[PDB]
Amino acid sequence: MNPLDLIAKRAYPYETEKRDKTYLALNENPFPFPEDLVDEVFRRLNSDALRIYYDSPDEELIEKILSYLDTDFLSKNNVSVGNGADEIIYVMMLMFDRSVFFPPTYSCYRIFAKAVGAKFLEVPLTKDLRIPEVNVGEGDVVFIPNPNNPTGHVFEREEIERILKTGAFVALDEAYYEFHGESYVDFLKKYENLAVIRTFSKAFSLAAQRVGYVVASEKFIDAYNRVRLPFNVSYVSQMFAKVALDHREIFEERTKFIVEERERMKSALREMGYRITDSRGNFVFVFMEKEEKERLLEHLRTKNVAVRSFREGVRITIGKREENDMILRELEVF
Amino acid sequence: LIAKRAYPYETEKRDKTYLALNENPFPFPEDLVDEVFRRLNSDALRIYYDSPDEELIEKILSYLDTDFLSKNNVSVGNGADEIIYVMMLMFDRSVFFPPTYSCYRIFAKAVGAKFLEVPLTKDLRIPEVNVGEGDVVFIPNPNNPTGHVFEREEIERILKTGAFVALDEAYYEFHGESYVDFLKKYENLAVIRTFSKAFSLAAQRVGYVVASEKFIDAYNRVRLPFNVSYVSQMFAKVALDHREIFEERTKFIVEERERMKSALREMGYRITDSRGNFVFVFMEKEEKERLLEHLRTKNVAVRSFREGVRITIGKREENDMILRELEVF
Ligand SMILES: Cc1ncc(COP(=O)(O)O)c(CNC(COP(=O)(O)O)Cc2c[nH]cn2)c1O
Ligand SMILES: Cc1ncc(COP(=O)(O)O)c(CN[C@@H](COP(=O)(O)O)Cc2c[nH]cn2)c1O
Repeated sequence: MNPLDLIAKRAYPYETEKRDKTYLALNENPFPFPEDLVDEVFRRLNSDALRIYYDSPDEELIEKILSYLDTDFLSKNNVSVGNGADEIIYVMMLMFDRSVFFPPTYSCYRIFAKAVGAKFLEVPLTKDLRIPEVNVGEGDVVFIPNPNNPTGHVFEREEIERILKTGAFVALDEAYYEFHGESYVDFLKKYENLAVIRTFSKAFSLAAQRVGYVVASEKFIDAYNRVRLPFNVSYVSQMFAKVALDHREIFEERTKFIVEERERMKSALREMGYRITDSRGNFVFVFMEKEEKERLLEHLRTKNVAVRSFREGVRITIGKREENDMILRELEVF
Repeated sequence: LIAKRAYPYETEKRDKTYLALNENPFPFPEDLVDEVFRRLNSDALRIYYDSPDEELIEKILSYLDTDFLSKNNVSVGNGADEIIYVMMLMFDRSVFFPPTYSCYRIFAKAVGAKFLEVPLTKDLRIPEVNVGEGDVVFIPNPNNPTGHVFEREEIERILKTGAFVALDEAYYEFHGESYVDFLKKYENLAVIRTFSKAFSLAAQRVGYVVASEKFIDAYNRVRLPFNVSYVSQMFAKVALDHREIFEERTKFIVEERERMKSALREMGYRITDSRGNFVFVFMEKEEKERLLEHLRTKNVAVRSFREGVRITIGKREENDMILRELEVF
């Protein structure tokens, strides 16, 4: 009884979001999952398959993932899935002795670390958003989203490479890979102490279905597979990811619109005089002085607009054109 | 090094007639499947959807049909498995009694949780043990893989101990009696249920928990925020809105179970008094190996355990061939 309250008080309280009319605070894709693809999924659905325990990493889903990665060195043994990239990170924290990340970073790193009671360390990035000096080695997992959350800034190659050389296991969280070009998947050829985490959540408009995947060494994937829940991804969720990848041209078009919308907003913000990051994610970040930031949030709240607030300022997710314009119009006049 | 305490993952090719995973024998209804996609909002697939959704809690509550539980007493997991997995991250030590669910050992090792396996007595009764606050005791009732039911007294004794009881009612629909009413006295209890067996929804991963508000609150802070997909929650909701179609299937399942139980006894086999959706046949290992091979020859798969085989109830035909097979054996 008493120790359970001790469990609480150690982790952040569970809360749910109350979405405003124009929600741009969770990096969700602006467009719904394509309706004809939902119908495709409905049609490929074998009602008899619902009653069975369905191989979470589906054999054909791995194939599609491989296909998508389009490398010449990967095999099914280098890939696995997660109930969202969230679970991959979560279980990864169960696997290593200590988790290491650098704020500003994906806020769930801290939450999940405290949730599972894992030992972790937060070393802040330089004022230049560069990876600080740190003492890590085999035993630690270093979580590096890249593009970074919520800055969306892209780290330099020697930066990851440095951590990589320390023998520490790097978990390159490529949650925003799709909205940026590069990917360190190829690095899997030189380093074994690395894992690339992806999701269907941002570019495939499937955040509600929870599908993440990991590309890494056979030894890691095997380890991961022994630690994760056996059936972590539903038959229907996998079906959504497979259909999704069968029509990637569709989402390539949406991603292009998102990026073209990101740069448009980034340009407009500079013109207005705001300090912003060189975000390669599906969002933009604005540096603001607390007091002027708070003033901006109150104004936006008055207009049913929700963005993500941060110590450094605000993170704005890219939405539909009329939402992006709205953000610009309210920022202009303020 | 990335050691793993040697315990791989894999699912060999399921034989044609698969009776080894306590899976419902019937497909999810075609029309409920239709209803699910009917209520499917495409715009909601792109957002992060409250896993324990509000309507899902209302439905569950309604299905539990009690006079005290409120929304605060219920939560959900990505399969009953996830609820077990997270609970093991919440307590100092996990205690369970073999023969018991094989995944308790697996998830504990996997989650690095301290655990103690104390075998049930020779009469399948909860053994005497030193447990109290800090400890969490997993008791499936009906038990897996025997299907036998533990007496209320048994559960209560562990409860008085002050240790937390994780009452695993994965097979409840086939038994008919829950100890969820115990939440009126003990706060150190959680009942766990699933949609995988009685609702032919094993593939969609939806489990749920009924416990004290303090426990629900701590559980909700340790689990993944969005552990149950939007569509999975829809599937559970429609299943509950048509709960009578599954009670019919379940009635059939139990008939079949009792029918096989009489025939096996008659044939001379020693069995447990299973109240789940399967039977348990005791077999002296060597001969068991014989059956397994034989069945392997007929494309038939059952589950093998140290004391025998657990055969899941399938369609009337599958059951018939099973009785016939055990007969000619
Ligand atoms: C007693 C018990 N508790 C929980 C579960 C989980 O059900 P879900 O996660 O689908 O909601 C189960 C399910 N049992 C099996 C078979 O068990 P065994 O043959 O390993 O002893 C199905 C299963 C689930 N995860 C792996 N296998 C049970 O029985
Ligand atoms: C860096 C990073 N990694 C993983 C994920 C999630 O992947 P999945 O959806 O497959 O689990 C995210 C997503 N970011 C979210 C917004 O973060 P914020 O609360 O700090 O603004 C969405 C989210 C998902 N769970 C909680 N929040 C990510 O950015």
